[PDB]
Amino acid sequence: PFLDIQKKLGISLDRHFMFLSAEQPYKNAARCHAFEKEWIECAHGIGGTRAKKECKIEFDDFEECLLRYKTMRRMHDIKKQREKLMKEGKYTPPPHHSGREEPRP
Amino acid sequence: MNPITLAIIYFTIFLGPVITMSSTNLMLMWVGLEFSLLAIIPMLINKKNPRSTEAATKYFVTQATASMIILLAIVLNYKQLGTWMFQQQTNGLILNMTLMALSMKLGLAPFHFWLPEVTQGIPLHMGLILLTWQKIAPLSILIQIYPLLNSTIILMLAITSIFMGAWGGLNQTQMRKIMAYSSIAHMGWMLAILPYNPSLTLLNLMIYIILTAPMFMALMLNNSMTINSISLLWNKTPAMLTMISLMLLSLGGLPPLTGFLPKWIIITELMKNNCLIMATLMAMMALLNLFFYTRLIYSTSLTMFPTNNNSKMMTHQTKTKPNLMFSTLAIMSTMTLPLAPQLI
Amino acid sequence: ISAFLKNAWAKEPVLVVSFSVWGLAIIMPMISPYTKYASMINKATPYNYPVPVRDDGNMPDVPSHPQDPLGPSLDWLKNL
Amino acid sequence: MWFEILPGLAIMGVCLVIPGVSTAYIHKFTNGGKEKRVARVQYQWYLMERDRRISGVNRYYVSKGLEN
Amino acid sequence: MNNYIFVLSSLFLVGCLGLALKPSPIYGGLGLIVSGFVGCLMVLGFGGSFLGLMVFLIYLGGMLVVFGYTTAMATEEYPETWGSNWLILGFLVLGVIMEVFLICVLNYYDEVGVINLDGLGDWLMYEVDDVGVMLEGGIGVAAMYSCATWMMVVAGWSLFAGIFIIIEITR
Amino acid sequence: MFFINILTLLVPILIAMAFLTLVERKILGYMQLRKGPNIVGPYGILQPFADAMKLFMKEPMRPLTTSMSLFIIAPTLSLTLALSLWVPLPMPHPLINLNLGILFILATSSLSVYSILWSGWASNSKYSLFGALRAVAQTISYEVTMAIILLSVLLMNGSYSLQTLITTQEHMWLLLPAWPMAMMWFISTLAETNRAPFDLTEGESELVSGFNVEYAAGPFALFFMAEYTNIILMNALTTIIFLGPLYYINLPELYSTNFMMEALLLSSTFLWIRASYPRFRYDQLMHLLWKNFLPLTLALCMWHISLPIFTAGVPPYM
Amino acid sequence: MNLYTVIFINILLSLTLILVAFWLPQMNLYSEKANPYECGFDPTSSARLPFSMKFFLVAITFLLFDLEIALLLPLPWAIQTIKTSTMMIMAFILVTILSLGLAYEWTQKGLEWTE
Amino acid sequence: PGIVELPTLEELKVEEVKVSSAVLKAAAHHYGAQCDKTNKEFMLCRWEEKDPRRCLKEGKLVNGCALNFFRQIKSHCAEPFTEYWTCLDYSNMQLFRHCRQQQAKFDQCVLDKL
Amino acid sequence: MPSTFFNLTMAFSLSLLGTLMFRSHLMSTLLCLEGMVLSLFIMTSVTSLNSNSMSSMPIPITILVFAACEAAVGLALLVKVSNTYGTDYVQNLNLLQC
Repeated sequence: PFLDIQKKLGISLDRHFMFLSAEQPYKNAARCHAFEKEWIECAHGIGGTRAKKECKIEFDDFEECLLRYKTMRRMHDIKKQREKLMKEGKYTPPPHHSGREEPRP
Repeated sequence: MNPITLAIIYFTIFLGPVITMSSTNLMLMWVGLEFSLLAIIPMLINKKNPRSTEAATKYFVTQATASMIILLAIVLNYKQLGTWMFQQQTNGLILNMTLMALSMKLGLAPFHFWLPEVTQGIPLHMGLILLTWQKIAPLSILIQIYPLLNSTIILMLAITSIFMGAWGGLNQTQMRKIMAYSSIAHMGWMLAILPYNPSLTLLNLMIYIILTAPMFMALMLNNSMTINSISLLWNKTPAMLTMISLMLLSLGGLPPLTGFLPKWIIITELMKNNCLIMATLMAMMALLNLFFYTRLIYSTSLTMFPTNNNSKMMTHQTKTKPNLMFSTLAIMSTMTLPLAPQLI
Repeated sequence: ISAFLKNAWAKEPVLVVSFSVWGLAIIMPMISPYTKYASMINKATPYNYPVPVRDDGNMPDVPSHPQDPLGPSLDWLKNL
Repeated sequence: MWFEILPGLAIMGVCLVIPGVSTAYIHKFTNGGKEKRVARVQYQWYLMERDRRISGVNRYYVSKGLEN
Repeated sequence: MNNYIFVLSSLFLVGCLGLALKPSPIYGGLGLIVSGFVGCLMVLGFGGSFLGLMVFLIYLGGMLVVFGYTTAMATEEYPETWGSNWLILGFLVLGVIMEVFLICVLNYYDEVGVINLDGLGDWLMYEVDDVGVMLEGGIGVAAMYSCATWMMVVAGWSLFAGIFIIIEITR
Repeated sequence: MFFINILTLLVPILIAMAFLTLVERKILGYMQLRKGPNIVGPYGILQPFADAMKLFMKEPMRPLTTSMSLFIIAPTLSLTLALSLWVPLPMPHPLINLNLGILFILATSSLSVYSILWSGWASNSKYSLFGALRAVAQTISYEVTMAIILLSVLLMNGSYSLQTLITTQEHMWLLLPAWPMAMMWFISTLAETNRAPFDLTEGESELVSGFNVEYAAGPFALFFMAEYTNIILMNALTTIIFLGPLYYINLPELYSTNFMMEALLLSSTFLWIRASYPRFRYDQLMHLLWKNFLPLTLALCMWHISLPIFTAGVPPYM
Repeated sequence: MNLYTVIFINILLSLTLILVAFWLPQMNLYSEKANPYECGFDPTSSARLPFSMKFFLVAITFLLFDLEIALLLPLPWAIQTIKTSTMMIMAFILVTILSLGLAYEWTQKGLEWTE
Repeated sequence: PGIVELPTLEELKVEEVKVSSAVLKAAAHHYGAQCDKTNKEFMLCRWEEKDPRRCLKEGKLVNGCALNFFRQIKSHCAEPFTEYWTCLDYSNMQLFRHCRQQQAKFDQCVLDKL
Repeated sequence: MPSTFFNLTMAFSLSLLGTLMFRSHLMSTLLCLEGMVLSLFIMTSVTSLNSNSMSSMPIPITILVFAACEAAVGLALLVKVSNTYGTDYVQNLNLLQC
């Protein structure tokens, strides 16, 4: 920060709930805990300009966990192809996806 | 105002920015800005006249929107990255919206239309705080995120602030608006360099404060708010013309006074990055910033105006108002250039 | 001041009760011995799974089973 | 006389008693000899979804026991 | 019931749009109330009860004061409903139509990534904890009393000092 | 079968409203040394139906100065909220089991205010607006105390669920721990519902039937039955919270019966109070309910925060 | 959907009831019955004019106290934490601060109305 | 880029408990003492190794120990346990407190035997 | 979720457009500010419930607190404006230019 009075005195008024992997009230993990932890543990000691390209894989995995865009694309593609095939009459959905399965437990 | 209320309000004014500095969460940052907002309005509206009501309404309504825009930027960052800090690999639109709202908070052009109005609508104090202390936390936001700002609108806004402050102060007979347009121009000089060694932004800020505070005191000593009122100063308190002159000529940056150091070193660090013609334009409109200061100091120190018959009563009585800090701040301005390497 | 409070118990007894109850709420936690069992009871509640631990071979005080002698005996909560 | 108010009070009381016993018996009738399950936390909902998928019929209130 | 959340969001957009057209503060407060209701409903749809209930309560208690004020200050002889102005009615119709056309446009230039009409309702809750207890909203807010006690003091100071500010502005 | 449950919850509540009107008139009569209705039925058990039918045969008033939309919509909202408030009520097993029932009640009532407050504005007239602003003042007065009272009371229950109070009161009532909170809750239920001495919105001698002076027919009837439904609701809330009846898991109809008894007692108490006292002033109500009730309310909230701790009586989260 | 259903049922009851109230009876409309009451005589002006409110400060502080309620209301969950001292002190501070503000307003005659 | 590995259907085909939740809440306190070793091994693997695919067999041992447990309860103390869980399943939150007398029968049976 | 976040951001933008583009009254501007607050609240709350970040859930209550204080002082300024001019209009506030 501008005036690191917290680091001066060792207190944490606000710098302990800065992100997701940070002390949820009872120990319930937020989603992308692992991804954010890994990104942050890569980007430590480094600052900025070097972390933005030496810790890019981990940030990209985090971004896909949180915003989760490529899985939307993947399922949308699978669904679109399925609808095309069912319209053409090529695909035949099974019982365990039409609503008739043997429940496991 | 009773003392409990003054304690509360001034504590809140002091704690707004202090929360803004000593906070890594952008949301407590926003909280500090809102304390600065809330606590200013009582003392803006203290004298209870239409001018004060208008000033307070304009201030409030302009700052609330900027606050909401900053909160939007913060919430969009939280959605994007799941954190409360503007990292790298944020969206330039988020960062630019933050910059726009912060410029609306400061008073930069083309968001400058409210500052001279509000400043005229309020006493000399509450112009000092508004122009000096309220500028410090909004600047702290930018200083904390300087390698993330786009270096283009940061400079267009600075250039607009320079030009418009110069042109507006060219024709203002009211002093409370001259100070406002000076604020606009100096915030322009700051914001231009803020992506380039932001230590110089704080340098210009400190120099600007040290120049404006004693100037406001000078206006306070006789409640001067006009060229014609400051011109009746060779009779009332004529021992102040020396310092007023040197302070105005430091504000409009002339070399032997320390108010040229920020512009000089800013031009240096801007030519170190091939930002040449922008610095040329800025340096050439700072001259027009100097012109109306020169007109003013003609009017008050070099070409003594007519006075009145009733101004002899002021000579009969005595005064106590100079707070002993006017001297220190006026002399540490105007005479501290040879100590500039210790300032940088 | 005793006379002042005597007057205030007749005129405006609602604020007297209020200040009395405020001071009592602040002072009585300092007095009781039962005040400390509250945090202990809130701690005893197992909302989340007690995750087992690897036997390093150097965990004597840690039990090998639920109903072993070791660990915090919650019999202070019984017959409190 | 004051006992001429008891008719209206009696209709009022017979009408205020029905919303409770009616809800209780409707619950027992649909869910079957059982109070309607409260699911205030996700764990109870998990238990009920489980018991649904155990049944063979999509009903959480058959209570398969030690015949399995 | 898969388009539930999209309908709620669209209704909220329309409430805030009719707000932004600015009829008298009576109908503006009506819009605030309806939009806060819708906000509560979607905050519940995403698994949050307390926050929605509190938006509802706060905005109701606020629009009460807005009614009390606007009867005194922001009142006219003819309070200018949405229908009062043909131009406002036209911009309202045009805004509905424009947002519909915009949604149908961005559902084309990007198959998915900003809006998914095709898969709608499939991406709401994102990894629920199927087995859980002591997990609702309210624990996180009650952390204002433990592990986030600076939010509590700073908020309390805002309210406290706001009282003094009120008295001074009004005096 | 859920719709049959809706019936068994909704139609008897409406008959209860209708006969509460009769009970009000007759009790006020006998307190006033007269016999109320005893003509139209045997002992006047048809006057409510007569009133309803006659009100729905009268021509409604659509004035010229009015805002017809809010005008027609406000009684709708009034009855809808009065009738949705009965939904989570555990008597003992509710129709809709919510985890934040008391917040549902609070928000629903704070929205029920807007019926009065929009009908009064829409009905463009003077006494109408007077009633509206008096409603604003009334709500400003009572809402804070209602919430903090209810907080302090449930601070020994452990949750906002209404059904947990039954187990909180398995061996005792919450009236002996909190009789002061119960007093203030009762009088805030009396300020809510616009019931005498805190009527101040249809104050026939101050205003000429505020917020209903322009309403004639079934709309006015809707406002009427909304009021007389909220009365029974608030008595049901007081007797679920403080006067906790006996659950007895095998005998739940016992809970329902004792609930009936206590609710009738407290409603008859409302009518009694109408008959006995004069009306407050809507500024005196503020002075009362800020300068007497809110100090003691905050003090007792402090007390009820301390009390789970220094007694080791922190309740459970389910 | 149970709750949605209950509310729709109540809604439709109210609307069917209003439909009956309007389209069942007879109508004889004319301008002298559809104009505002004002007790036999005619109004001297419109009701859509300023009604000076004399408890506005009380309204605003009611808003702030509503926020105080919103801050106090998480306590039933705050009590099942392990600390039970920080929450105690912080709730004490919040309530005491609110009471101090109420006392300042009271003494400064903010709860009194603007005559 | 990298394919996800997953087990086959027959790497999950398992003899399931097929047993309800009140029947199970009743015997919870005995299933926590008996069949604790396997359960705690499965927990340690499931939390030490953050992959389900790396612990299927410990889950299968968990299911096996539970089946053995209820087989003991069936061959011994089936009627009192039946009464216990039947009375427990009546409630809406499945409260032990309302059935405190059938606990006695079940516990005395399962104590005098085993 | 992306759909509703888009819609909520567009709602914020509409309320911002509103409070920028003035009309005669000021109360409407304050209401537009309240609408912006509400949309920001819902965005924060939905992000927190999605991510299951119960540590950030104290943020929206703070938003409501400070926004309501903002509304309070705005309404007090409105009281002063009416006491001066009488009619709430923002066109009468045109004497600081001179």
